[PDB]
Amino acid sequence: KTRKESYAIYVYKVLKQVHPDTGISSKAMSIMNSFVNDVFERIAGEASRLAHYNKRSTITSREIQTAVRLLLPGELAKHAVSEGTKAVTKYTSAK
Amino acid sequence: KTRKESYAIYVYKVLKQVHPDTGISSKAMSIMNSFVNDVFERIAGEASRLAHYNKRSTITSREIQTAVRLLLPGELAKHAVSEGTKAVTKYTSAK
Amino acid sequence: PHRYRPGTVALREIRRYQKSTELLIRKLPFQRLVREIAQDFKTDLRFQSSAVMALQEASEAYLVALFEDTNLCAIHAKRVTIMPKDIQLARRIRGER
Amino acid sequence: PHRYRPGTVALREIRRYQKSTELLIRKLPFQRLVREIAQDFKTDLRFQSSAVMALQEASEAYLVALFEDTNLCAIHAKRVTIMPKDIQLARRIRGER
Amino acid sequence: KRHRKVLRDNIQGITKPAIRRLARRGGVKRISGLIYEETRGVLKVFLENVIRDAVTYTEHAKRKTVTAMDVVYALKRQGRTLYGFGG
Amino acid sequence: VLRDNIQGITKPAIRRLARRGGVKRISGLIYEETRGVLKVFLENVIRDAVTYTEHAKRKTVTAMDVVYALKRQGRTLYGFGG
Amino acid sequence: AKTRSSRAGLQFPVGRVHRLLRKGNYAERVGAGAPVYLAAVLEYLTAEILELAGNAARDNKKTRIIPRHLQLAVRNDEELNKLLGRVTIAQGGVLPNIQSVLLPKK
Amino acid sequence: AKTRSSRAGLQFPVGRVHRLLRKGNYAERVGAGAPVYLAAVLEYLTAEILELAGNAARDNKKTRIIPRHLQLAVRNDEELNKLLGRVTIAQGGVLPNIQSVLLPKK
DNA sequence: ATCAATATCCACCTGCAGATACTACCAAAAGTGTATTTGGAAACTGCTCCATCAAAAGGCATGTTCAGCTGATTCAGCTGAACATGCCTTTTGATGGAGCAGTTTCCAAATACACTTTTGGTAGTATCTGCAGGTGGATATTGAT
DNA sequence: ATCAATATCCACCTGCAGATACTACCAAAAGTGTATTTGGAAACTGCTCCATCAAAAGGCATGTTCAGCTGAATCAGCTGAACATGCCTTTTGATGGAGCAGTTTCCAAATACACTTTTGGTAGTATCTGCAGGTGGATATTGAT
Ligand SMILES: [Mn+2]
Ligand SMILES: [Mn+2]
Ligand SMILES: [Mn+2]
Ligand SMILES: [Mn+2]
Ligand SMILES: [Mn+2]
Ligand SMILES: [Mn+2]
Ligand SMILES: [Mn+2]
Ligand SMILES: [Mn+2]
Ligand SMILES: [Mn+2]
Ligand SMILES: [Mn+2]
Ligand SMILES: [Mn+2]
Ligand SMILES: [Mn+2]
Ligand SMILES: [Mn+2]
Ligand SMILES: [Mn+2]
Ligand SMILES: [Mn+2]
Repeated sequence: KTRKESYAIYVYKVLKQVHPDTGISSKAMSIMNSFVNDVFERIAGEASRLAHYNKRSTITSREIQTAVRLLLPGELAKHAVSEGTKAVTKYTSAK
Repeated sequence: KTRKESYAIYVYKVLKQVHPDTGISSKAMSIMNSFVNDVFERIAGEASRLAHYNKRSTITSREIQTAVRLLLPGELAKHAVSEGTKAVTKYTSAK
Repeated sequence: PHRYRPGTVALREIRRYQKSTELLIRKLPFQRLVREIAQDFKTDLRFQSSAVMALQEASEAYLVALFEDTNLCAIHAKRVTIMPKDIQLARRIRGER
Repeated sequence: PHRYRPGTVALREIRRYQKSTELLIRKLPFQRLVREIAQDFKTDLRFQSSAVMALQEASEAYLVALFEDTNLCAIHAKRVTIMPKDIQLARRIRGER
Repeated sequence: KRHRKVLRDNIQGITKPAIRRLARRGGVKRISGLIYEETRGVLKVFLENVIRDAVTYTEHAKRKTVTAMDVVYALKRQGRTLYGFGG
Repeated sequence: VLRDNIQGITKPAIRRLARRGGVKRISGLIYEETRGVLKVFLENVIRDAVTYTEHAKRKTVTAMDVVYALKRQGRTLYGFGG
Repeated sequence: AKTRSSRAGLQFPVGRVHRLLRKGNYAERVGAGAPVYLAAVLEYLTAEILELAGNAARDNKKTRIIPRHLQLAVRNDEELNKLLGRVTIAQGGVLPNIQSVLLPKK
Repeated sequence: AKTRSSRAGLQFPVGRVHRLLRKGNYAERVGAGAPVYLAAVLEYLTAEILELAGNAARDNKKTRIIPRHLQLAVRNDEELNKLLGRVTIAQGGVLPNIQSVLLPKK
């Protein structure tokens, strides 16, 4: 009765943080899920290529970061880059 | 020093089969090499997605074939497919 | 007997459709067209109804966006009436040619 | 005293440049611009010679194709003269705006 | 199986008012009489292109049923990515 | 006799490009419009090439950087590698 | 046992993202930081759109975000618009926009 | 030993194509026929372009294919033009083409 | 119309920048063979949801009328094409050095790999709720006069 | 400007589709811990090939003139918007059954080494040639009268 993952629950958590009294229709959630997969595929792809171009067999947070700068416009790139650095820095000290 | 592979020699061979008296300039050969790289990437790319969509671990000639039908316009697709099928036969039916 | 002038109802319809999101082509006729076209590629096909709805959302967004480009081509010509030359121009510039 | 009419040398020029493939912007001024624009992204950059060439080839192919669309846009408005609003329309429809 | 109706001229199922509505959403105020055939023609090209790639995915998978995903991937291939159907 | 780099893209040069694009007659205002359009074109491409340069930790922008930049802007170029 | 998400301080599933990078055939090897950075970009981006879409919903005196709100949110924002420049949001419709010359009188 | 190119009847290198598929991260596995098939497709298209580009060279009174001839071959062929619709051939120039309304009034 | 200016066509010529033939060599494909793991077709069948249909519900087709838009016509004035050449920017080619790229090295972090715990998905079953679509009924908008 | 048709804007208002809530399960995540391998960063340097600049080259800035193009104004004609009217076609809710998809079993084919032969790329070297420009002279195209 095969299992199908979505980002739904994570989208819902984040929604509660930013608008604690606002809901999301299942269609809007479907679109949110499509958007996360879409962006995921677009960053991983850029990352994939970027690594191939540089003869690297490893995708690291560094390839992810260049991918983010290639893919996102101006101000979203700036913020995504801080958000990502911050999570990795935090992550590094936490084991 | 480090090895730089190119389709140049194999492009030169095919030229001699098709216009034995006609030559090719460097810049033209460089364009032809890009062409071959570009088409490879496009077909391998599409074959990759097909395999993923169908939860398969292998890129087989069947995926190459479908990729070809997705990417090439009608008449170009038709000949490519037959040229491809023909070569997989000749390869099978030879010790 | 009351008469709105030509243009008036049309501006009212623009506001009305620009405000809403429902599909504007009737479902069944669209579904038949999809089946006619598909059958000419391959006989004995079935369709998930969500497949047909996906094609309908895609086609309707494609036509609305084309009509916008077409409107701009007409206005460039200093007309307010869209014509086949306007659509042809928009499609040529877009690379659909 | 001899004088060709307006448009006569223009046509002569169209035919000449459509026959050939050489780059039509002088290399040095193009290069300076490239380096200037690059300076805003990272300081103290050097450029492979072929890298500037690539950018020139790309930029000239782009502008030549844009002028074709621009010219269709002008002609759509029943003019034979290209104007910025023609460039604007082409780019808006190409999806660059 | 016994009999199944013949599909023809379904393009006319895209009526004048339906096309007019679409043009309204796209901001169009005045529509020349010949727009309706042109639009039908354009739509048919659009559909042929998407259905062909969708059906190709279908046959590749060895199904007789065209899925939402078949369509969603055909759209992505043609640079007309669609959100809202699993894709 | 100082002059902006962008103005180094001269009227006759822009005239030639238009000519290859089959343009017969040109309004005076087009030359500036073109320079602006080139500038945006080059900014988008160079921005991406430079990003490829920085990733590779070089100080030289390579043909490949540019080729890859062009490929991802959907403006594939053949003739310089790749 | 703290999830790798909580270690990085994220709602988005770092575990999931790490896995998907491998199954995804992107490179021979995935660095440990990569799914972390990626999951945070993903979370950031979805926060940005939910903020904006939430506002559109409120502006419309609605409590539930529907596809129309995501479309308003994306098309009214220069950067989201360009990022989803080649994307169609089903049941989004378009932005109210009527060209000047089409308006009556003078 | 006999090479797979010769077995296949191909100039294009089946070995290389095979290796490039593995190392290109396209799937965990690559079937034995796939590189044969693909090499053939690549060879075919190379032959089709060279055919037409050779001709364009002949027409222009020349024996050496330059990029100009590659361009002419591509843009005068409906199908090759569509496949390369988003490609720029360096040093290709354009097709000779003037809009009729610009032609001098006879 | 003839006519003269000046562009364009072609046949031939030749130096040289870039094509080419030939040798020597090597690291890294590329192949062949042997030991081993597994992806996915096959063969079966649970069960979701697709084609199909009857009745109900509402949009479409059609023809008449004329408002106002488009396209034709003319025109005057504005604006860009043509014009020729020496100043001055670009092109060319020669030359130190910066940095890309080749090589060696060595460990922080990669994968693998086995038991251990956790959790996201779904399925079964239940109550709750945001808002669509109906309603009437005060507030514009439009167009004739 | 003022009067009257009809669209529009709210506010409230009941049904209800879809959203939200628990309690149970569980396979597959996700984590954990050790054993094992290596990607690529780090540091040293050789030699392309890049920035610079001198001398050499040759394109463009320049202002004037006026041809012919653009945009303004006018307007007849006819196409397309609006609306009335008559009724067909789509939408909706219900149901056997096709085919998708869930689980399990099994081997032809893939991966993984290892060891063996080869080839494509490189580099030094010398040798070759297609064709860009040059020329010279006939012939066509354009614009003047
Ligand atoms: Mn690291
Ligand atoms: Mn032949
Ligand atoms: Mn048919
Ligand atoms: Mn298995
Ligand atoms: Mn009637
Ligand atoms: Mn005058
Ligand atoms: Mn140094
Ligand atoms: Mn749980
Ligand atoms: Mn309501
Ligand atoms: Mn190593
Ligand atoms: Mn005037
Ligand atoms: Mn008239
Ligand atoms: Mn069955
Ligand atoms: Mn050899
Ligand atoms: Mn010549």
